[PDB]
Amino acid sequence: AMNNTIINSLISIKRSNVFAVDSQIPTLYMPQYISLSGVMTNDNQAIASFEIRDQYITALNHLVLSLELPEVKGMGRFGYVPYVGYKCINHVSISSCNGVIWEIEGEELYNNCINNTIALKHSGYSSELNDISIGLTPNDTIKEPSTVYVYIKTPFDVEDTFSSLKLSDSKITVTVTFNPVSDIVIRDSSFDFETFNKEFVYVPELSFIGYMVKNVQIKPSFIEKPRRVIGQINQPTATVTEVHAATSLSVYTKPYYGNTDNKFISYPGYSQDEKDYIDAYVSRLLDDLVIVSDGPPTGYPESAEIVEVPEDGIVSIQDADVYVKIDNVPDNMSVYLHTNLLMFGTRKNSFIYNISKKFSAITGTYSDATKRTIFAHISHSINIIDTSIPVSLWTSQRNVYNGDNRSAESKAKDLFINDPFIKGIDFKNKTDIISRLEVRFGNDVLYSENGPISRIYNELLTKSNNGTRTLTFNFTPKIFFRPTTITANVSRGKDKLSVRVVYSTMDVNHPIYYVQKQLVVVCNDLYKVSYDQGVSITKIM
Amino acid sequence: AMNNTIINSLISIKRSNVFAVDSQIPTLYMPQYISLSGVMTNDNQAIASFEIRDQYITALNHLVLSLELPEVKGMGRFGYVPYVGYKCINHVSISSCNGVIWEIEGEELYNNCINNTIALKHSGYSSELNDISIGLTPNDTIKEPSTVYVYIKTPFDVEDTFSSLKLSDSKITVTVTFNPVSDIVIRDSSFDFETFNKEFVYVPELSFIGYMVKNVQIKPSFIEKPRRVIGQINQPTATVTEVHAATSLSVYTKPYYGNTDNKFISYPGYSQDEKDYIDAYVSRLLDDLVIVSDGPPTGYPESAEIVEVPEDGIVSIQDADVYVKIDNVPDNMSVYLHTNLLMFGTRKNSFIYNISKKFSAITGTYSDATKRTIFAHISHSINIIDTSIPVSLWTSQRNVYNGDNRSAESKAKDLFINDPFIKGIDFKNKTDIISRLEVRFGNDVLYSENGPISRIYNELLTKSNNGTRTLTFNFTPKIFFRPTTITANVSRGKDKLSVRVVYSTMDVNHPIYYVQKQLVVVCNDLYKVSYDQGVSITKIM
Amino acid sequence: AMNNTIINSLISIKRSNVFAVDSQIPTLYMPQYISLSGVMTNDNQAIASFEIRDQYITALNHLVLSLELPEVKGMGRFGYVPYVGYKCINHVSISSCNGVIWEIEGEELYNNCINNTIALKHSGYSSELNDISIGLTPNDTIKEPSTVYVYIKTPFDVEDTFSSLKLSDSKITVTVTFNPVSDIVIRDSSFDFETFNKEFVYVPELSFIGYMVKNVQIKPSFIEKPRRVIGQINQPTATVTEVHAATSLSVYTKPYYGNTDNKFISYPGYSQDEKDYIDAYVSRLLDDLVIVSDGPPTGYPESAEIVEVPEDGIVSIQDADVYVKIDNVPDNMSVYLHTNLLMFGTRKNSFIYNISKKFSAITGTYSDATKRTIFAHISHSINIIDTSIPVSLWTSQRNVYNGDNRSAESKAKDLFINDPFIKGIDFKNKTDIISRLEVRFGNDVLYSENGPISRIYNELLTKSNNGTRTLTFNFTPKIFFRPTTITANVSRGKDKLSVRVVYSTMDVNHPIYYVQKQLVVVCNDLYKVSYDQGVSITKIM
Repeated sequence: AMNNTIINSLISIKRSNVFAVDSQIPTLYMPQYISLSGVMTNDNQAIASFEIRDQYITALNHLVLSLELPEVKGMGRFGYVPYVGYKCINHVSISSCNGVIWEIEGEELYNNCINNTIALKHSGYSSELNDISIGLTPNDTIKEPSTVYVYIKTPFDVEDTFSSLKLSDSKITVTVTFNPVSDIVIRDSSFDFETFNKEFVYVPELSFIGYMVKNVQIKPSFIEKPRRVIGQINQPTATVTEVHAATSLSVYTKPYYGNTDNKFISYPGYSQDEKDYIDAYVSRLLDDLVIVSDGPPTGYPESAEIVEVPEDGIVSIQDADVYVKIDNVPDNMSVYLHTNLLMFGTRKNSFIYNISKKFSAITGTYSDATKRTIFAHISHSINIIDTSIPVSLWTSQRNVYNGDNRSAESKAKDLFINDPFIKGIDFKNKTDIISRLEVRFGNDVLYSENGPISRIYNELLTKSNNGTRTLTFNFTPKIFFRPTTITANVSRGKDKLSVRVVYSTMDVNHPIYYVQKQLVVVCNDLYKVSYDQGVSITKIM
Repeated sequence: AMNNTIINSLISIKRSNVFAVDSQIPTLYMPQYISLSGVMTNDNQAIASFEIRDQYITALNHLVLSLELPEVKGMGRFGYVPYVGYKCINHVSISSCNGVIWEIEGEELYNNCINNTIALKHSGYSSELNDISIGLTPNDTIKEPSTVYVYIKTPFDVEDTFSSLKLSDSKITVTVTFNPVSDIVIRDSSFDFETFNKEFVYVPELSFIGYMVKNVQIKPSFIEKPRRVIGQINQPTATVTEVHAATSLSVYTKPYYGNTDNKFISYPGYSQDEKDYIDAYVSRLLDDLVIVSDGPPTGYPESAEIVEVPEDGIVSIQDADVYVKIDNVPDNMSVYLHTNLLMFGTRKNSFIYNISKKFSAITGTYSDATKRTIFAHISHSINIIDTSIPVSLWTSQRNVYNGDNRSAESKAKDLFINDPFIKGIDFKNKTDIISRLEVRFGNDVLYSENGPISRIYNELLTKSNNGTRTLTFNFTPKIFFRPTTITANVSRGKDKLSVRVVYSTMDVNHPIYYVQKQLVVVCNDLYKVSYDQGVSITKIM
Repeated sequence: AMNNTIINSLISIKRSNVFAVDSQIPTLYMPQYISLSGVMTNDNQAIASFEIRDQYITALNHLVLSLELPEVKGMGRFGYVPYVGYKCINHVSISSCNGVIWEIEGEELYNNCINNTIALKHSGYSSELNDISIGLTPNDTIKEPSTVYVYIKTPFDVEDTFSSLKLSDSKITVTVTFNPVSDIVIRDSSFDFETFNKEFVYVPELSFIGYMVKNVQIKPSFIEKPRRVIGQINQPTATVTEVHAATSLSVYTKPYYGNTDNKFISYPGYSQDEKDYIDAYVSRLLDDLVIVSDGPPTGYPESAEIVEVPEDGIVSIQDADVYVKIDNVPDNMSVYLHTNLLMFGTRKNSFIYNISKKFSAITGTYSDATKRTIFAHISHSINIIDTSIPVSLWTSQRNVYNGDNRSAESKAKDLFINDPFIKGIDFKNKTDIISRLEVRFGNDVLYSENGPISRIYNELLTKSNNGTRTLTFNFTPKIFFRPTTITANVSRGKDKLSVRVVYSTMDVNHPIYYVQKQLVVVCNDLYKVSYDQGVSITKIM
C-alpha cells in the first residue's frame, strides 16, 4: 500500500542498476575439509610437522590445529591458562621446497587473533579448563581429557579463495613448535609437576580447507610477514634493521620474571575481569587480615604486628584507620587485625608500602560451625598492580622489612604462573608504563607521542579491545590493491626503524618498581609471492 | 604538521585513485515501510495469510512479523520460552501465482537468525517475559500484554536492493503457520493451562520494506531454499534424495520427549548460561537435600534414606563423603542429609546414579524467623545433563529403584517445557553425542570425521556461537556470483546425500541414556529465479 | 587428501577468476597521526578552536578529541556521567574559508557513535570514573586525574581514504563548544560544587590522520549534514522547514527537568543495566522501609505511618500485604514497617501512588555489631520509572499528601543529575511514550504508525541497541553512489517535514505524569562538496 505522497514524489539520465546484477559464473572448484596427522620430534622443544602433498589440492587456507589435552590426576591445585591452545604455540612456519613462505611467533599469532572471540573460545576458555581445581587423593581426577582447536590465522584468509595459498604442484610443510607445558599450567607446590611434565605429550592434528580447482589461473600476490625484535632487559630502546617496505609497526612491553620464582598470591581462574582479579586477591588476603581467636593469634612470624580491635571498631595504622565489625563473635574470643600483612620499604624511616593500609572497612559474620569468618562488605583500594606483584618481590633483598608476614597455610596456597603472553606489568595490561615514545627511520624522527593516541587509533581502526601502540602505514583495501608501505632510502641511510621509549616513573618503595621489563617491536614487512617453479616469496625493496 | 621524514619518504606509473570516486547515479526509487493485517484460519494449527498486491510496489525485502501477546491472569507459575516470537513459528511460505517462491521451517529460521542478537532481543527476550512468574489469586496478573517482533530473514536481504524480491506485477502471498501455544509456555501444574489454551489467539501483523522503482530493469537471479529431513527415532541414519545442486549440508540431533510427560525439575527463566541452569537445579535440590528438623524429617517416601549429620559434619554415602555445616541450628533440632534424593539403576547390585553423591560441601545458616536454611557455599559436580534429565526418566520402569524420593512440595514445583528448538540431549546443546559422522553422495564417501571439526569450521566461518556440523560447498561472494554447489551425476548414480552417524556411548545406569534422539539433516538446494509471467523458480539440475 | 568423490564431481564457459586478482597500484601516499593544541575562549561557554594549515596535508579523517580531567578533592559524593567525554561536547564545527563544511550537535554525535563500544569505552566508561566516590576530609582525593578520548565520527570516515576530507590548500578550522561541567558531574549537596565549577577547566587536544598525497586527483562528492529541531514544551508537534533532499528522518523525545531541582534518589554509577538502576533504588529505599528499633522509630515526619510488624510477619497496607522477616532481632527491639515512605495523590480519596505497596516480601538479618539490617531476598515490583522520578515531583504542589516521608539522613543522600543526553522519561529510554506517529511532507501524509515498527527497523538495519523511530530513504551503498533522498516539489508545496505524535496516556496519580517532554526531530540533508577555490558545500535542491 504505497501512499500518494510516495507515488507522486518520483514524478533521461544514465542510471546504474541497483536492483539487479548479472551473476558471474566463477571458476569451477570444490572445497573439502582435510585433516592430517603430524610427526613429532624433540631446547628439546616438541615440534609437529605436517606434509601437504596432493596433486588435486590446488589451493588452501584456514589452518586449524587441534590438541588433545590428557586427563590430569593426583593431588594439589591445577588449572590451565585461558586460551591454552594459543598459549601452547611457540612458533608456526609454512614452507615449500623454495624456503619459508610464511611464519609467525606464537605471541604475535595470539595478538592477531585476540579480536576473534569465537577463535579464543575454541582455543580452550571455560570453567572446566581454567578453574583452579583441587585433587585430594593420588587418584583424584583434576581435569578430564578435552580437545581444543587453535585457528592459525594467516594472510591467506582475508579474501577467502582470492587470497588462498596456491600449491603450484609443490609440497607444502607446516611446522608447529610448542612451548613447554609449564607455560600453560597454573599449579601450587603440592601438585606433582615433575611427574606431570615427564609424562605430558602434545598430540596435534592439522586441518585446513582445500580447494580442487579446474583450470586455475594463478597471478602473483602480496603478503605481509610479521617480524619481532625484543630489546635487552630494562633498556628503553630496540631497533629493527633491514626495513625496506613495512606496512605497520607495533610497540609494547613485556614483564620479565626470570629474577623471581614465578609465584603469585592469587589468580582468578576462568573469571578474567579486573574486578575478578582484585576479588580473588582480596579473598586470599582476608583469611589472614582479620582473625577471630581465643587469645593472641599464633602461627605468624615474629615481625607480624597483630592488634586487637577496640570496642569502637577502629584500628589506626599510622595515618590510616581500619573499621572492623564482625558479628557473632564468641565470648571467649576477640577480633584481631593484622596491621602489616605485606610490607615493603627501602629505608628504615621512609615511606612504607603496607597492604594492610589499603583496607578501610571490613565487615562479616563469624561462623561457629566452620570456625571461620564469612566476610561481607569490604571497602578497600586494592588495584590490579597489587594482584600482579610477584611473591619474590616482597621478600627481596632490597626490602629492609621482612615482607611477607602471612601464615604458612596462606603461603602454601601461592600459585606458579608462567603465562607467556603477559603484556605490561600487570595481568590485564592496564597500567601504561610508557610515558613517551619516539620512532626514528634512519636518523630522522618519524613519529613522537606522549599519551597513547597511537594505541587509541589502533583500537578504533581495528575494532579491538586489546590494542597496542601501532603506527599503520597502509589504509588501502587488502588483496585488491598493493599495500601501502613506508619505503627505505638506502642512499639517505633510511633503512632501519629505531624505537626509544621513556618509562613511567614509579615509587622506589613500591614493589612493582622492580619488575623487569623488555621492549617488543613488531614490524610487518611486505613480500611478493610468485608461482614459478613452485611457491616463492621475495622481500620487496 | 607533516614531518620532514614523511615529506621526504615519497621522493610515471598508472595508479588507481584511492582518494576519489565518481558517484554513480542509482536507479530512481523510494522506499516505504508497509504494514498489513492477515486473515487467520485454523492439526488445527493457526495460519496467518497476508496478501501483497500493489502495482506501485516494485520490490520488497525485510519481512518482520509482530505478535501481540495477551495478558495472562490466574494462579500458578508461568513464563515464556526465550525468543518466544521465533519459537511460535512452525512454518513460513512466500508464494505467487506460479507457486511457492521460498519457504522455511521455524527451527531453520531460528537457526539462521541465531547469530543476530538484535533480532533475538526483538523476538521477546527479557525478564518480564521469560521469568517464571507466580499468580496467587484467580485475578492476579501473571504477565502484562506485550508485542514481540520476529525478523523473518530471507535470501532477499543479503545485498539490500540488489537481492530484493521483485514483484513482476504478480500477487505475493505470505503464509505463517504457528506452533501450538503449549510449545512457547513454561508452566507448573497449578496453572490453568486448559483455559489459557482455549482462550489464546495469535494476533499477527506483517511488515516489510517496499520499493517503488521508476523504470526497473529486472534480471534473473539465484536463490537457496533450505530443505529438512528428520530421521526415525533413535536411528543413526537419514537420507536426502533428489540432490542436484546443493550449496551446503547441515547435520544435528534433536531429543524426542514423546515418551515422557515433558516435566523437568527446574528452569532458569531469563538467565540462560550453563551456570544459570545448574544454579537453578541446585537451588531446587537443596531444599530437600539438607533438612533442619525436630526429629527425623517427615513427608518423604519410605524409600528415602535420611541420615543425621554427625558432629564432625561428614556423612559418608558409600565411597562419597558429604560435608554439611549449618549455623544457628536450634537446640531442639538436628541436621539431616537426604542420601538418595534421586537415584537410578538397572540392576540391584550394579552401579547406581545417585544425585546425593554429587555434593561434597554444603554450608549455610538456619533462619529461625523463616524456618528454613539459607545456603551459602556449595561444592558440587552437577552438570547440565542432570538439569536436562526429564522427571519421567527417574521413575521409569527400567529403574530398579523408586527413583524420586523428593517431597510432595518439591514435586509440585516441576515445570512443563515443550520448547520446540532444543538441540542435542541438554538445554544448551553442550554434550556432543555424535562420535563419528560419514556423509555419502551416491555410493561414494564424500566426507568423514570423528571430532566436530566441521562444527568448528562452521562457527569460524559464520562467526556464530551455536554452529552445527556443516559441510559448506560455496565460498564465492553472494549475489554477484552464481553460488558454488556440489552437482549430481545421475549417470553415475550420485544424486542423494546419505548421512550416517555413530552416537556416543553412555552409561546404562545414567538416566540420560534413555532420552530418545532424532537425526536432522538440512540441505540447501540452489534455485533460479525468473521474472517472465510473474515470479517463478526452477530447481537447478 | 582429496576424495575420489571430490575429484570426480568436477568431471567451455567464460568464468570469472575467483582465485586470483591483479593488484592495482594505488595513489602514492603516506599517513601520519597529527596532534594539535587549541585556543580556548569563553552563555560564556568554553570553546576550543584548532587550526589545520599545512601544504603537505592533502586529506584527513578520524578526528579524536582528548580531554584531561583534573584531580577532584574535598568531601562529599562525586562521580562522572558514563561516556563523560561525549557528554561534554555541546557542538562541533568544521569549516574553511568558504564557510561551514560540516557540523553536528553533541547529542547527535553521541547518537551516531552509540553503536561503537570501543569509542564509548575510550570516552570514559569505568568504575574509577563513574562510581560515586566519597570524600571524608577537605584533602581526600575523590578522583585521580585521567584522560579520555572522544572519537568525533564524521562522514569522512566511512570509506577510509575514499571519503576523506580534501584540503584544497585551504585552512581548516575545527571548533568544539563544551557543555558546562554541571552536565557531566553527579554529586550530592555536601560536595563543594561552586568551588569545583569555578576552578574547572576543559583542556582539549585534537588529533586526526593526515595524508600526504603525491599527485592527488580530487573529484566532487556528497555529504550529509544532520539538522535538529526541538519542539516546544509538552507540544506533540515539530516541523522541519526547507527540506529539499533528505536521506533520513529521526524522531524521539527528551525529558525536560527545568521545573525541578534535578535531584534524584539514587543512581547506579558504573553499572548501567535496568536491573542495576532498580537495585540501587531499592537499596536506598530499604534503609528507611524496614526499621529495627527500641520503641517507635524517631526522626521521621509527622505524616509518616510506621507500623510494628506482627508475629506472623504480614503488614497489610490497604489491599497490599507486605511480608517482613528479620533474623537476630534483639529482645528489647521490634521490627517496624514504613507504610507510606513515598506517596503521591491528586485527590484526598482517589487512587494513591504509594511506593511501600510495591514490596511484597522483605527478609534479612539484623547486625548487633553494626546496628543495621543486612537484607537478603527482596520481592518487589519496582520499575525503572520509579527510579527515574525526580525528587521534586513527590513534593509537588499538586500532591495532596506530604510526599516524601524519608529521614533526613536519606534525604541528604540524593544526587544531582544533569545528564544532557537523556531520552524518553526514564534513564534507560525503555518506556515508549509515543503511541502514534504521523509524518507529513507538505500537506500529504508520508508515513503513519502506531507501534514502534520504525524503531524496530532502525535497530535491525543499523545493528544498534539504542535506535529511535527513523524513516530511512537511502538504501544505496555509501560514497560510491549518490545517496537516495526524498525530494521536494516546491510547485506542489512539498518542502517541509511536519511531525505529529500522540503521547501515551498516564495515570494522573502517577508522579511521572508531570515530567515535561520535548519532541526532537532530526533531518539529514544532502550536500554536494566541491573543491574549486578551496572547499565548498552547497545544499542540493
